[PDB]
Amino acid sequence: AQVINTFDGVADYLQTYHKLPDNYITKSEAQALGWVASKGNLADVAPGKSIGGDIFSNREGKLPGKSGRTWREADINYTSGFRNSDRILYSSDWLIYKTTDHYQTFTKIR
Amino acid sequence: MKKAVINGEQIRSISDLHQTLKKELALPEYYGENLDALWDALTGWVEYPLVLEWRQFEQSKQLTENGAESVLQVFREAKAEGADITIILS
Repeated sequence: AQVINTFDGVADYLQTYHKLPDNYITKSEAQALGWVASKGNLADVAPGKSIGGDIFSNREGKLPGKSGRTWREADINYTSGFRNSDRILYSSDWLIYKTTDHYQTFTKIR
Repeated sequence: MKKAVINGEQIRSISDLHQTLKKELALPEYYGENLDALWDALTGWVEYPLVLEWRQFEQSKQLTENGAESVLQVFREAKAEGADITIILS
């Protein structure tokens, strides 16, 4: 299908279907296809894919924690080249946040 | 591959530490200077192999509060995650 990689688009897809849209691949998957972060070759080895799906450890504790809740993150607005600073953050109980300033600040969007 | 050095005796805040890291690891200009920003840089930006030499660790803990240990921990987890990171603590 066509790539879905905008805040609303992914946000709505995660709530509705409880999974990321099909254009996302984890860091490990990307690495097994030949991704080399420093080269910025993700679209060469995985055309139309974006990094998304890995566990988000919420290291600064800015997102709300709960026993049982784990978070995950995925890149937003990415097409090719070096990665940007936009991410979408989503929890096991479907809370959805974003960040556009490389995890300095977060806004609750669902 | 890439070599980074932290002269811990020159670290006077957690801002210094993050800004030293931004230069030494060739991080993005948008680098968020936070623990989440560093993990993401370590696992989706940084060129490897990576050798981090952190000198005067104890002194760098004085004005970074809990920051020196937190940052260190992020590199160790990154290394536990498979990243090719060598850490040298002096």
